[PDB]
Amino acid sequence: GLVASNLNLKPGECLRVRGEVAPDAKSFVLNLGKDSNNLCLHFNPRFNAHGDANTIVCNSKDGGAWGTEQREAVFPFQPGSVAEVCITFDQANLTVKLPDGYEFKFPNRLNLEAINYMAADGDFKIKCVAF
Amino acid sequence: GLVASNLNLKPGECLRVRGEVAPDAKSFVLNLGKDSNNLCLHFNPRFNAHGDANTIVCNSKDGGAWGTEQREAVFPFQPGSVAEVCITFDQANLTVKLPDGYEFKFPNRLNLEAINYMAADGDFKIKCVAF
Ligand SMILES: CO[C@@H]1O[C@H](COS(=O)(=O)O)[C@@H](O)[C@H](O[C@@H]2O[C@H](CO)[C@H](O)[C@H](O)[C@H]2O)[C@H]1NC(C)=O
Ligand SMILES: CO[C@@H]1O[C@H](COS(=O)(=O)O)[C@@H](O)[C@H](O[C@@H]2O[C@H](CO)[C@H](O)[C@H](O)[C@H]2O)[C@H]1NC(C)=O
Repeated sequence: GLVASNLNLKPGECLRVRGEVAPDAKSFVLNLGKDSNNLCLHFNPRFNAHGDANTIVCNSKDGGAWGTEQREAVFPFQPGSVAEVCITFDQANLTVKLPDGYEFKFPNRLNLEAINYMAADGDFKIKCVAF
Repeated sequence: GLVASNLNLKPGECLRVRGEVAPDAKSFVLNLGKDSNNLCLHFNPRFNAHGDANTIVCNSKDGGAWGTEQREAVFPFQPGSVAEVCITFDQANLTVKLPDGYEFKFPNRLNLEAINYMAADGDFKIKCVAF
């Protein structure tokens, strides 16, 4: 899927991503960080993948190494609909805001100066990105 | 500037880009093609740069080699302002359209199946990209 680099997204600046969730979607991924080996956020809604169903999986990747996975109890995505996610960070957490009012936090484990890299993958057709 | 890859923009599909032209803008660049060495369009408004004044320069790049520059009289860009373009291509031309109705056309020299790559450079900050 789409890969964007040189984002230079600073603490407090908002990255917005709107896409279409495939009607038979199994999974999609938004990766954010410095590059493919250094992700401050791996955001992975799983509809029906890796033994999971309707679960948001989050993790980090630091110098190629996956961190400790975290999951949310809520799943505000529907196959066959448009979804928007808005991401920002401070030194402590990433804050991910989702459609139906939902907002959660994921610990900032890498302390990058900026989010420079985003990559999308899976069953999510990106329609627009706002920086 | 922002670099985006795995665009899979087909003929007819519209790439919409909105960005901020720096207040002291000397020139800016939007590159489109397969990758950084294979550009079906290098779109380069020069406010005052390389000996040009308020002239758009367009070119292609094929296997790392610049083609022949096309230039225009019409120059609807202003420093320190927001610029919106809509880009598309077909068999014949690339087209760059501005909201007010200006259309720039540049011949399609590479004849690629899709635009997969976009890059901004110079005094232009991309704020929003849509497909
Ligand atoms: C060691 O197996 C790993 O288990 C994780 C826990 O979930 S479970 O369903 O297996 O019990 C899996 O999520 C994990 O899958 C990987 O998870 C990372 C993010 O943590 C990312 O989504 C990868 O794409 C995904 O494969 C699984 N195996 C690994 C580490 O690949
Ligand atoms: C062959 O040198 C090139 O001269 C062009 C002007 O020629 S002139 O006869 O009108 O004076 C310059 O446009 C050109 O600048 C380069 O142009 C490409 C697109 O064709 C791109 O914009 C580069 O960023 C720009 O440097 C110049 N070539 C150079 C400087 O190598």
